[PDB]
Amino acid sequence: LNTPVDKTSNTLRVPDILALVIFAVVFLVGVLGNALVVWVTAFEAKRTINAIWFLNLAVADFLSCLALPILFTSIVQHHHWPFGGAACSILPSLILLNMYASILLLATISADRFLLVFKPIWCQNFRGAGLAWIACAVAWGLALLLTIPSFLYRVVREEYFPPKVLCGVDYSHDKRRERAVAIVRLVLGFLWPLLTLTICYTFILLRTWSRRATRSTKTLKVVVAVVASFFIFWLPYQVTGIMMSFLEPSSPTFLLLKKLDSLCVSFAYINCCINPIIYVVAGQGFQGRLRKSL
Amino acid sequence: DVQLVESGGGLVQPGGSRKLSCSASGFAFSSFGMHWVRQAPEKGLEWVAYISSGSGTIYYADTVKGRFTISRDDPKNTLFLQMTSLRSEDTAMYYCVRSIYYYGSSPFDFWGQGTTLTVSSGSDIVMTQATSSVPVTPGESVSISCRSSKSLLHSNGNTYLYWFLQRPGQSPQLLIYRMSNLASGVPDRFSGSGSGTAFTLTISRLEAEDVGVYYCMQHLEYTFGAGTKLEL
Amino acid sequence: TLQKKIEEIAAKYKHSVVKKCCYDGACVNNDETCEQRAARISLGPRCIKAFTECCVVASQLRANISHKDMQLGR
Amino acid sequence: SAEERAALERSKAIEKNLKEDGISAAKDVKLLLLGADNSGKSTIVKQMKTTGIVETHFTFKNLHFRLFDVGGQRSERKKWIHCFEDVTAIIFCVDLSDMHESLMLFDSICNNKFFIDTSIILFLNKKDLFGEKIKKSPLTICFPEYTGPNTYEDAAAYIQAQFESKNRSPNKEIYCHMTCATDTNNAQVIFDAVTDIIIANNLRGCGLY
Amino acid sequence: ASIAQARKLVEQLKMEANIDRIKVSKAAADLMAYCEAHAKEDPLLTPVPASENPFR
Amino acid sequence: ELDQLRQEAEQLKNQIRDARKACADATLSQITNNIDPVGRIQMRTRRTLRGHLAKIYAMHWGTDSRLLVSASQDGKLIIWDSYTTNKVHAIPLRSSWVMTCAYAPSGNYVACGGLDNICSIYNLKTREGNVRVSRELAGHTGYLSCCRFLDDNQIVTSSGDTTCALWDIETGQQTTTFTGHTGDVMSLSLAPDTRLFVSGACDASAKLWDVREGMCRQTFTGHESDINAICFFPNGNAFATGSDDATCRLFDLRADQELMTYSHDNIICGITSVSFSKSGRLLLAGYDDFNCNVWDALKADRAGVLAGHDNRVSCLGVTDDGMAVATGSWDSFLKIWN
Repeated sequence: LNTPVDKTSNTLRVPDILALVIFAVVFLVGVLGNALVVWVTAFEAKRTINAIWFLNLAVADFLSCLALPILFTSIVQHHHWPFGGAACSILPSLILLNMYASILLLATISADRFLLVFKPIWCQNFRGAGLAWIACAVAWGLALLLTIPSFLYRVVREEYFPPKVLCGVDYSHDKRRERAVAIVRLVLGFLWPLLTLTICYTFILLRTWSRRATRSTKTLKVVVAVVASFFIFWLPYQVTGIMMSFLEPSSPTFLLLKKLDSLCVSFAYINCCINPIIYVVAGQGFQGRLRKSL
Repeated sequence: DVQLVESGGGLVQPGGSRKLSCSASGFAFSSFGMHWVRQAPEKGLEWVAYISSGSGTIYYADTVKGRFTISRDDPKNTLFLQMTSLRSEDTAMYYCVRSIYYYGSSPFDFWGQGTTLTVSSGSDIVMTQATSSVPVTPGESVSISCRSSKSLLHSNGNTYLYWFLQRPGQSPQLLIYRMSNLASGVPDRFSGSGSGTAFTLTISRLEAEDVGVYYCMQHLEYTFGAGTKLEL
Repeated sequence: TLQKKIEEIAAKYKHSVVKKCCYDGACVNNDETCEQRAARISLGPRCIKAFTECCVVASQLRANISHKDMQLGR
Repeated sequence: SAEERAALERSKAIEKNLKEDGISAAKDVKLLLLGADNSGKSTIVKQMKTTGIVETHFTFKNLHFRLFDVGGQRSERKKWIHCFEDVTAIIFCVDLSDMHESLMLFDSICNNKFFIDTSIILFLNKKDLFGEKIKKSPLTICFPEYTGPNTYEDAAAYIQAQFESKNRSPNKEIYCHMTCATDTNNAQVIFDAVTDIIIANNLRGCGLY
Repeated sequence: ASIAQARKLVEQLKMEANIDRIKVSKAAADLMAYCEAHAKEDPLLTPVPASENPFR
Repeated sequence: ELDQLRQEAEQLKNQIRDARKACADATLSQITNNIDPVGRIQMRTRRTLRGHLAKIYAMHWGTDSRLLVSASQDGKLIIWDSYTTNKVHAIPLRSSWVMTCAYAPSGNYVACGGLDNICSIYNLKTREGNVRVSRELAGHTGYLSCCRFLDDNQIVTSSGDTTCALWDIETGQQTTTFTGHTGDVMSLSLAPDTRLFVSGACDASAKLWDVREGMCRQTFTGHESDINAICFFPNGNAFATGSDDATCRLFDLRADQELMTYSHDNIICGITSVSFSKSGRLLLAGYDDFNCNVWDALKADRAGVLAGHDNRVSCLGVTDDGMAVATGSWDSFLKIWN
């Protein structure tokens, strides 16, 4: 007798399916990939400074990827959240911790490359495991500071008709606080990283291709591989975030966004997919190690 | 010319505190552990403290834990024992000692001169000797023995026992380490052997220079035996 | 509020069909103006009235609750 | 374990000291000062202000050079040149008072499999007497193949081309320089080539190569 | 004069000529008999017992 | 005239070649058909001594078959307790270019040298507690390629000036200087009896020098190119040589000629060092191609491969107890195998 026809109802259809399959792709690559990168950067490396950054990036991406069963189920379970209110206050916070750790690690890798190509003599005073670890720790600290708003304002609410219970946010229940959250999240999580990558790699190319024998064309190929993919994948997620935070809680615009947000997230995760691949393929010194792993 | 020398003794009122100091020279202090072993004015030796190489590890005697603390300052080639809340049992001559731990090394290879700390009236490895004295004659062969509460033969094959000789008014000296190996200077007249918990040292063609007290020691777990006094 | 108000309003109806009709029509989903969506629901006039009233109050509740359903990735 | 825990502790102190020495030795930059006899090898280091190797070293604004003169001791080069693989650059230098054994030495070093990807700095030393030489005699006596004039620029460019043409691989670079014993310029060019080289190697470590 | 070192080579070659030569069969016998005699004391040339291995 | 005595030299060389052929009634390669192989060797790294950070060039076991010495480009001569992997000492070298290790038969002394022409000797057992220079054995004109102790007081050196020497460590003068290679000497090996030692040079000529009378008792010239490794067979009558000819050969001091060639068609890679197992049955040689091979000296087939290095397997030694072989490498990790 439970024909759901009243008002509106649907099966697992809607482009949510495309978001789901994008998550599937990123999960397959990230259970692979980042796993390989962490294995090599730890076992065959970590005595070498330039493996510290890639270890941290790979582990952050790896944890973000192991977060995908949660998001995938939250999709296919129509956002039902079984776990308690503290779980709603914590897990959906540590997930953003891992994601913004990835982003800030890309930013600091870019700044490290910038110092390695603009302060080369002085890196043989700076460069050493200590400062690399300090920078990675600061990246994680920034990721926690950008997670805190979910570490405070998360709440659980209910429908009461089925057992349907879901996890969301109550920004003082009825007041303008969401804007500060979304604004600082946009800036520090996507734009400041985007500027860091673009500025530093543009400077790298404009000094890498000055003298001969550094004009290898691979610096430009890899700089493009990083910046283009970063922009392409993170821009939808971030613009949708700021928009859904500012835009009113209803009307066709916000409804359309509630239809597209899942894809926006599944599309941002393509950066977690590509972050290991780019350095697996470009860092061709790894090839022997990678083949020897099996 | 190795030197282990200590200063800071004398009289201290019971319940007080005093800092014994060890000021070494003639060797790479930083490479060595140090123990501030002590001896009662009419009795046997006793362990006190342990400062490791580079001050990375430390232990104390149960009869002094917390009360007595040791500190090493490598750039000055010095080790310290800070003793607090002195008891009558703390009266003793304190010997700084030397040790190095690596394959084939000889711990306790050198010993200090001794500082007389005196105060007025106010789950362990014990070592025992079957004899407190034995009459000996020059040119004869003397066979010392001692027995400890547990087997000192570790898994790695070493039996961790050491043999010391003390002459009157003289610093103690190492003869044998790990029960088979002669020290770098002990004459070949002396030679140790043993097994299980029964442990011996043999001195053949005893010269007058070999008269004294033959304290044995364990080193498997971080003490001295009672020692037998050979009589000329 | 919502659960008690919806239960009490549904209690007004003396058939299992109307009970279902409100209890499921109450769905607080954000499809716009269910009063127009009623044109697309096949039911008796009694259920249509029940659906419209039940849904209008449920939509008022969903509007005033002011809870934002962030989808766990943000 | 028995008190051999102390043995492991001293082992850990020794290993930590080895690492602390390593991360203090890799800061210095390694250079091999190959070249023919009396080419000026000693001169460049002297302006920097013996039967076997000599490994003079110096610093130049926050970079410390280990500058090995392996050529003072004579034996089959294939038995001791291979030690210096992983040196950042060869400081090959040439004297033009001659001489083709220097050309042959360069044709060996710049082609050597142990220096295939190792840059080379070629100091054409004592240009002053090279100008005197061509002023007093035709260059043909040194190079029968030469058809250019005996004017300084053309002859110098010709001999420079002769040397750099012996390169068999495009990846390396030959930073040829006509020092003429100019004070402190040779050190500057060594530094600039080395800065390029270590930017290259930093960039190659990052996976950008 | 340069002839001296050639004379030295001649003398050295004559000294080697005066050296004794056993037949190679005897040397081969020496080596193979040595191997068959000492195999038991070479746990590389013959497989080590697992528990006796010092690096076990 | 020079032509007459050169003709005499040619005649003498022809005559000794003829006599050497006359001694060649057989060769082990054709006698060995009567015996079976040892089967496949598959030794695996029971330890790895991962302390070095730049190209271990040489290593040598102590007499107790448990300690090591290892010289590397790093500038450290760190000596190992093989069992526990502990760096029991780490001697800061004078020069990083050391190609030679020697660990004295008593264990008291270690010596090291290389492109500096000097065989520096380190006293380990100082009462002062740290390893220290006993002697700077200066006096060679070329680089040093190998060192071996006869006893704590006299050491034998091989150098690139085509001379070996035997020193008095107590005064630092060569009690005997050995000359008569045309090339330069790459390797050296005292006999077990300590009475005679062989050396090999890049002129492909290996020879046995008696230490008391410095005369070469036999010159061996089977190789096509530079001898790079030397080691005595455990019985002290035969010795084997490795060369940049990408092959090794076995020589006998009483038959005064070659017996086996250790070559396979696919190994175009030079030989960096050689050593024998305790029974002499197994000849272990480190190749340039990132691995060592272990080969039945009596059969010359590759009994097994001990690959597992990131670079050249630059040095190799076998314990006196015959229970381990070390293989240093330019990867700086000293594998210990059994």
